[PDB]
Amino acid sequence: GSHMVNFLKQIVEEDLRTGTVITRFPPEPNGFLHLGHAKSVCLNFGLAKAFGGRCHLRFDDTNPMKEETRYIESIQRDVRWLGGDWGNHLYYASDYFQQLYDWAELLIKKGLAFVDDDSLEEIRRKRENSPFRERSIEENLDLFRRMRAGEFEEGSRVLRAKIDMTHSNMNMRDPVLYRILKKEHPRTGNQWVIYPMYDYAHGQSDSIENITHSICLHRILYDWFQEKLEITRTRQIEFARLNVTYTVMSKRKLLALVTEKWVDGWDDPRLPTLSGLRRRGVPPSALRDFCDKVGVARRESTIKVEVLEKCIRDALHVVAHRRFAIQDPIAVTITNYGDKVETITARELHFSKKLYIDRDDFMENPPAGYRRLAPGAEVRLKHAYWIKCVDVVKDASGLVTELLCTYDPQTKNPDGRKVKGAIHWLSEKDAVPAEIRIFGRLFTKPNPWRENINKESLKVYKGFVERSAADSAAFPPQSSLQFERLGFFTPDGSTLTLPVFNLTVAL
Repeated sequence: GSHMVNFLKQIVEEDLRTGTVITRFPPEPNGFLHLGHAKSVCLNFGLAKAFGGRCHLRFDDTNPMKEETRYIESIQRDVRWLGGDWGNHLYYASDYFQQLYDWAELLIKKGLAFVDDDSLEEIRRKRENSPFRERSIEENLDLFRRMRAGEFEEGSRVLRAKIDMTHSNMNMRDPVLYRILKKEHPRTGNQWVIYPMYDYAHGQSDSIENITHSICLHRILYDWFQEKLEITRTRQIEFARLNVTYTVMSKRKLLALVTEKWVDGWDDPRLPTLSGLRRRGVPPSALRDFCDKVGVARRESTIKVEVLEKCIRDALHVVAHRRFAIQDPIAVTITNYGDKVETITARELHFSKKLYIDRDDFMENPPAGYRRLAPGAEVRLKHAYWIKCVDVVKDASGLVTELLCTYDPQTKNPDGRKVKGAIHWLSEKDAVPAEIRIFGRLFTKPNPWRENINKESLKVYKGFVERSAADSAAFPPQSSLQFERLGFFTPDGSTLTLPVFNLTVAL
């Protein structure tokens, strides 16, 4: 004793007294969200919900971003999909452009900011002092003012906080506050020609917004700005970026993967974007569950994809619908059945003279001790009878193209006895042409855009699907099918002709 249990309640009281809570999810509107953002989303929305508070949805559009509105839509989509609830209200860092500017003037007035004439080269080198650090307040302030006025040109001058070049912040060696960029803003138009850098704008945005718990790496700087400003303080909580084996999430590597056509679009199922995961057929709950099983941690680790796959598989398993599919068809004729077409309940499922099995389930010269079909051998057809293969017919190339099989009335079982293996199958009467896409891990090794990329990450088959599986009203573009003894599949869609299905996950 002297402790705990569902003393979630007590610590709820410590935070409650040590302060309603207000978090923010603040993506930049310059790119589709990925799995990492899911971790952030669960944390921020999660935390506000737990305390009956509010989580602001903020776009960090602190400089001109090309297709800002596209990303605003996409982000709202993905956050709703994940299950986050912001207000009815959208927040924008660009809304703070003036206040930010005013506060920057305050820094120069306190002798805590100066204008550096040295280049981006000279700066990324000398990080010792700028040659301009000891500029007077009057001169600094005037120079900044003219920077805003648009008198000097891109990169010629820059405004920097005046901290310690020595002190290993590490990013506390005179961080850049304002860069001069002569380009128009989606939202601010032509009103600004200098813009604030992420570090300068981030905590001040938090402050303006009365964010109580900011969840995001170093917060000496964040605290520094708030301290010296001296404005509403906001508690900065920092955790470790998400890392998953066989997976990359770097802006650069991802952009390469798309642009270089390694994958097909940002919503490709092999990609760890929320769009791609949604299209792969992963359900949002699997993701929420995954982000819970990853856990908080200040120290940087790496979760094995098997944890992800288990989350999505466990989720799919609860809500999938059993349906039959053949990816690499091979024909079976039942030699002792004749015509007539018997119904089976196991959804409409028939049994007839003409079936299909999957090629991987037959073998002409089987290893010793081999479940599954082979000449002379017998298998159980799931939800049906046992077939024995006697005779095979091959094409001109010697390729097996039809199996001749007797069956045996005595369905789900053994009358003898016997048994062995069971396989999936499809009656011709029930089959409809389909494109079955089998997706692998994007990469081949756990710790790689470093092209050690799975060249076999996508194999496409022209096969068959049980007719109700292509119902489209019954199974719309991200519903859950379990194609028996084949995997968890969703019908393909898009997250902005043959029926197409994606392998969402094995087993």
